[PDB]
Amino acid sequence: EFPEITEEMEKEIKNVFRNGNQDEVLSEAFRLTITRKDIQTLNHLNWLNDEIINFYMNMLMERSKEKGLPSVHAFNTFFFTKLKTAGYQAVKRWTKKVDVFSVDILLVPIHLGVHWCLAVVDFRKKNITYYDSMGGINNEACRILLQYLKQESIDKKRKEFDTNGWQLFSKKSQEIPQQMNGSDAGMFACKYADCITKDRPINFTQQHMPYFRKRMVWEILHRKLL
Amino acid sequence: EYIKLKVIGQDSSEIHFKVKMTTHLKKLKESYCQRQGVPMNSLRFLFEGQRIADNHTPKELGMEEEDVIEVYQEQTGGHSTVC
Repeated sequence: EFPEITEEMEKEIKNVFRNGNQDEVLSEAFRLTITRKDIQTLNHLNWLNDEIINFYMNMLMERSKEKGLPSVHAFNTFFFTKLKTAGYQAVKRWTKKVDVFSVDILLVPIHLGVHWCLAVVDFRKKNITYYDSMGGINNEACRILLQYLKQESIDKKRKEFDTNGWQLFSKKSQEIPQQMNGSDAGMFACKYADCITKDRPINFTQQHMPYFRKRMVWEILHRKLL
Repeated sequence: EYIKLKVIGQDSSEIHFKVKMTTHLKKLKESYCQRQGVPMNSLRFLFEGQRIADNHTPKELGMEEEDVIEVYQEQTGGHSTVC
């Protein structure tokens, strides 16, 4: 649905957008912290930072535990850059105590210096899908993730990853809602992932973004997805 | 006391610490950044991928002699350009 932002929700949101101790912790979970600085990046058309994104991705993961939802494992936003610049060896230990082959969906948020995109591995559909709210193609990211799956299977499960039936693609500009400002890339990334982890068609547009920013502030403060 | 760690910046530079196994890593982080001349909130301390909270301890994280703490900076983004 697009549940309404209530009066008290507004009162609470406007409240944390205010001036205050920039480092003050406003929400805590997953042994992570979200400060007033972090919340501000959701304000106006500010650029989302890694703390907001990773935190949200972790909420998606929490939600994914319920019946009728695909299970999810979300890498943090430093993962892909580190895999790309150094190799598998530099990230292999990031998944001791997680079996990536035992969930339905891997979320890979991707930071490109000044922009955010999302890669998703879906083991049900057997494909590695890249999503850019500015319509860029990044099949090299997908390839890198395939190669990652091969190596992670050898290292954690001592068998070769079955490559048969896998598709690596980038969503085309006209298949997913695009951004139209210079700021909302983080928001598209998060909301793309929200729909995907609910198994529902992407049903929003740039028009919903100021609503989504304000709402996200709230969902983060109360550590509940609406 | 019980272990020596390497805190390695993403520019490849190292600062060595000797730390107690049951002590919170908050002071370690605040030392590092203070030493670097940067504010705390600009930095992110990972141990093999796991974000290190102010109340995390070496024991909790299963760290061993000579283990590595990686420092990452904040990532921000909004759009892509021309190239």
